[PDB]
Amino acid sequence: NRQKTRPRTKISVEALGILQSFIQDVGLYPDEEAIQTLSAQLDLPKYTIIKFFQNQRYYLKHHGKLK
Repeated sequence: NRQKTRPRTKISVEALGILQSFIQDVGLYPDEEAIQTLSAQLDLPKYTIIKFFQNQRYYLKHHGKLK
């Protein structure tokens, strides 16, 4: 008797905030140790990190405008 909310999916809010900052600080080129640490810290799988950075890597390439 209640359907007005759905569980969070595709990286949590806390994970996105830290992940986004990682790119602004470090960049779009993580390492094996970076994923192992981030995956354990953010509590997210390994593939989730590769897809995240990999996807964003095209965002800057394709789209030619920031902000």
